Amino acid sequence: LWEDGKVQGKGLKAIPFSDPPESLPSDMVGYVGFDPLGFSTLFDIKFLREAELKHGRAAMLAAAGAIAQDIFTFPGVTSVIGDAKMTGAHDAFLKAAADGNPKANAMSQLFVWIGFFELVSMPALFETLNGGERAPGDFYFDPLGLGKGSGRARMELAEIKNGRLAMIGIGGMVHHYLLTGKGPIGTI
Amino acid sequence: EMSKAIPFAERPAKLDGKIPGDVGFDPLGFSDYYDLKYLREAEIKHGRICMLGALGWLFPEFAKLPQFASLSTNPLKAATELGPAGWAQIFIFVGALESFSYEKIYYGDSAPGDLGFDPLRLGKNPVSRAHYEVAEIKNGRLAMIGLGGMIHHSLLTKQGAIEQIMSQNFYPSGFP
Amino acid sequence: AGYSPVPSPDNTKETYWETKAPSSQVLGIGKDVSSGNYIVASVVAAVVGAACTGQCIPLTVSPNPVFILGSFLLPYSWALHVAAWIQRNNGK
Amino acid sequence: MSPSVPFLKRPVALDGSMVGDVGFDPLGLSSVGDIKFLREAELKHCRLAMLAAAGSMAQDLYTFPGVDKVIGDAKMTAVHDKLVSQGAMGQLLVWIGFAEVFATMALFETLDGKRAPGDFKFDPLGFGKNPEALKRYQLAEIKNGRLAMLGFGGMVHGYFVTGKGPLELLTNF
Ligand code: CLA
Ligand code: KC2
Ligand SMILES: CC1=C(C#C/C(C)=C/C=C/C(C)=C/C=C/C=C(C)/C=C/C=C(\C)C#CC2=C(C)C[C@@H](O)CC2(C)C)C(C)(C)C[C@H](O)C1
Ligand SMILES: CC1=C(C#C/C(C)=C/C=C/C(C)=C/C=C/C=C(C)/C=C/C=C(\C)C#CC2=C(C)C[C@@H](O)CC2(C)C)C(C)(C)C[C@H](O)C1
Ligand SMILES: CC1=C(C#C/C(C)=C/C=C/C(C)=C/C=C/C=C(C)/C=C/C=C(C)/C=C/C2=C(C)CCCC2(C)C)C(C)(C)C[C@H](O)C1
Ligand SMILES: CC1=CCCC(C)(C)[C@H]1/C=C/C(C)=C/C=C/C(C)=C/C=C/C=C(C)/C=C/C=C(C)/C=C/C1=C(C)CCCC1(C)C
Ligand SMILES: CC1=CCCC(C)(C)[C@H]1/C=C/C(C)=C/C=C/C(C)=C/C=C/C=C(C)/C=C/C=C(C)/C=C/C1=C(C)CCCC1(C)C
Repeated sequence: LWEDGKVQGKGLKAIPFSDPPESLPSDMVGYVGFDPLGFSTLFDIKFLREAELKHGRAAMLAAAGAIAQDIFTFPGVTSVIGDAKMTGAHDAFLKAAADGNPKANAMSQLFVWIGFFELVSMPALFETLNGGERAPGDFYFDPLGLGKGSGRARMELAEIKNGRLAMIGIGGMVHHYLLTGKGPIGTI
Repeated sequence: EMSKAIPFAERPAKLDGKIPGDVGFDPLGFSDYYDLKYLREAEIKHGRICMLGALGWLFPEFAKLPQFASLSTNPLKAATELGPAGWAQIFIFVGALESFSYEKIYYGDSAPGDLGFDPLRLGKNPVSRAHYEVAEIKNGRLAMIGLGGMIHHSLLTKQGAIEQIMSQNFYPSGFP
Repeated sequence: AGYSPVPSPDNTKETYWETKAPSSQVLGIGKDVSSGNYIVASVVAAVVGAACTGQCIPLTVSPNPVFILGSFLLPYSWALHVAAWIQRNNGK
Repeated sequence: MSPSVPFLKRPVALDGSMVGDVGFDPLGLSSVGDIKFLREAELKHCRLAMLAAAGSMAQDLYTFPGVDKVIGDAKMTAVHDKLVSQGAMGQLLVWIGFAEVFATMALFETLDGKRAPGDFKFDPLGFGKNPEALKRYQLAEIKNGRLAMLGFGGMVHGYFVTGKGPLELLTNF
């Protein structure tokens, strides 16, 4: 579904009255012609696309995880964090870590490993910005071989669109928790 | 031959009126000695600094960020109150911004004050661009004057600008 | 003109420069390090050194050796970012 | 390139020549310094760490006569601390320091190009002659040494968390 003329790229213009910035490339997946505040002019589009894909992946994981945590919690986590939902669970795990319960180091482990991956992948971002072969977001992680050949077009556009939707959705989820105190399911 | 600003004096040789914001005003002849492009860039930077400074001298008197609600409406007192860490972060932000200016001045040639910051694409129309260039220079000059006055008024009265106006203690009692 | 030749250590190269940046032989063992590597190193060193310094500012009578060691990364970060600038303007 | 990390360029210093070279240097630590020095260090650490892992397991299983009286219930780093007072660790340090002075001479030769990193010409039983064998045994040595570095780290830190030696830990958990 690259559909360079229907769903992304070429004359696609989100805002009919104002044309997009010259810097924004049509070849990039997910180009609806949207950059009113001209961020692409200020910053490298490679950096911005890396940031967009990273944010979308993190937010997609966060939304799916909020739903999963609200509907199911592993055997035993209730013992260590009582009943906690969303960011409450994060705070509860950190609290128990401070309290001295060795079982509550989940967030520390998550940080260690995610930061390890980020630290070892940072050179990938620098190489991309230095005109390297790597595209902004591709980490060459396609074990199952799901996105291969024809699917790549739709897979990439679907990734970006689902990631943007998840970026919005996780924000909605977190703020609904901050107000109601409920989960993504309780509210609905 | 004759200066626009001072009709009874000869036009400064370097100031031919082509550059933005030029009315032939150079009674002491800075342009003859110092590099005119450097002077123009310095003027533009000072004007931008003072435009932001004049806006921020009065904005806290109307609204404050919830984190800094306790800080005084007096800008100088708020500066004293902020603390080293926040000032250090502001300094790092300003230095990161000024790295680009360093590159453009010492290792590049460009229109004075051109750092490539035009995200909203308001400078593409040449006529609007000329008006905006002169407007930036003149608003910067006015902000320089106004912010100097504001700093001295805050020194004297130990109050914000709007507070001083409302209390009408316009007149000094001596040195602080 | 009759002075004896001045002995210099082995593998002594010419580091004099009038270019925009030194020749990357100035960086010695780190001459082949990337500019991105230097940037990341400088940022990480700055953060870690500042944190380890803050963990020792009210110095006690038993400071942590690891915090003392890491506090030396703030001075290190300066040289790292200087090297980053040198390595960005020398082609890397 | 970089077969190991497929999204990063192949490390410039690493050309794939050395045994166990999968183009793994994400942080670019081979660009700084001499790769011969790093290989000497890696093989030193490999051999030391795998000796250490086998020693941890073997101390957990068996202890020489009369050592139980000296060390009590100590395990791992506690045994270290206990026997530094006795003097065993001091004697080990003296003899290892002798060997390491001679290894210093060896490293200086390596940096000059005379000596291959990690080669001390120690082959009493004569295992490595079939050039093919040595070529396999070199890969096996590197891989086992890396696995052993990780294993000894895990053993020591499991002792830290629990206070139990490797196999004693594994039995009960
Ligand atoms: C935007 C510009 C501006 C504005 C609106 C104000 C406004 C104010 N200033 Mg001033 N001030 C400014 C800039 C400004 N200042 C600058 C740039 C400085 C220097 C850094 C000062 C330094 C300053 C001090 C030191 C003090 C003030 C004070 C004041 C207040 C009382 C003024 C007063 O008593 O006037 C009276 C006006 C005069 C005495 C006029 C000057 C006398 C000569 C003879 C006028 C000549 C006229 C002539 C035609 C001008 C053009 C000639 C040329 C073309 C050849 C008032 C709120 C006072 C204050 O707030 O005290 C608490 C105060 O003490 N200001
Ligand atoms: C096979 C080789 C061998 C090794 C490699 C070895 C190593 C160490 C180390 C390591 C660094 C220590 C620290 C240590 C310490 C003690 N050994 Mg020991 N030992 C070996 C052999 C024997 C034998 C045959 C005997 C013996 C003993 C003791 C006693 C006595 C305590 C007491 O009687 O109060 C103490 C304190 C005697 C004993 O009592 O054994 C029942 C005894 O006969 N060991 N021994
Ligand atoms: C570059 C660019 C952009 C931009 C932009 C921005 C953010 C532009 C911002 C411009 C600003 C904030 C200009 C402020 C000027 C303030 C002045 C002239 C104050 C004068 C005060 C005086 C004379 C006074 C006084 C007084 C004194 C001294 C004493 C008192 O008793 C009385 C009184 C109060 C009267 C955007 C981001 C849109 C992108 C786009 O692509 C282009
Ligand atoms: C070269 C040479 C020779 C020689 C020789 C010699 C003496 C060679 C000796 C070689 C040795 C001792 C190799 C040891 C390797 C150990 C490994 C890989 C351990 C891994 C542990 C792991 C993964 C673990 C773990 C674990 C962790 C972390 C958690 C723990 O709770 C437990 C658990 C177990 C689960 C000879 C003598 C033949 C002569 C020849 O002429 C020259
Ligand atoms: C874990 C943790 C926490 C946390 C947290 C987290 C995870 C916080 C996450 C916050 C997030 C994800 C906020 C997102 C806000 C999104 C907005 C406002 C989008 C607006 C879009 C608009 C207006 C679009 C407009 C329009 C545009 C542009 C285009 C087209 C049309 C339309 C779409 C309508 C805390 C903070 C609770 C603390 C705790 O101790 C630890
Ligand atoms: C560092 C430090 C130390 C102690 C104080 C404080 C804590 C605030 C802190 C910071 C201080 C700062 C930032 C001070 C800055 C001072 C400033 C900006 C002073 C400004 C002075 C401006 C003056 C005269 C302007 C005079 C203008 C005149 C005649 C104009 C007359 C004219 C007229 C009327 C007609 C046309 C011709 C011409 C010549 C243009
Ligand atoms: C072992 C041995 C036996 C016989 C002969 C032989 C020469 C071989 C000898 C070898 C000895 C050796 C190798 C000794 C080495 C010792 C060394 C390197 C000691 C170093 C000590 C340094 C120390 C504490 C530094 C502490 C620094 C501090 C608080 C700094 C303070 C601060 C920090 C960190 C941050 C905020 C500002 C503030 C408060 C000033």
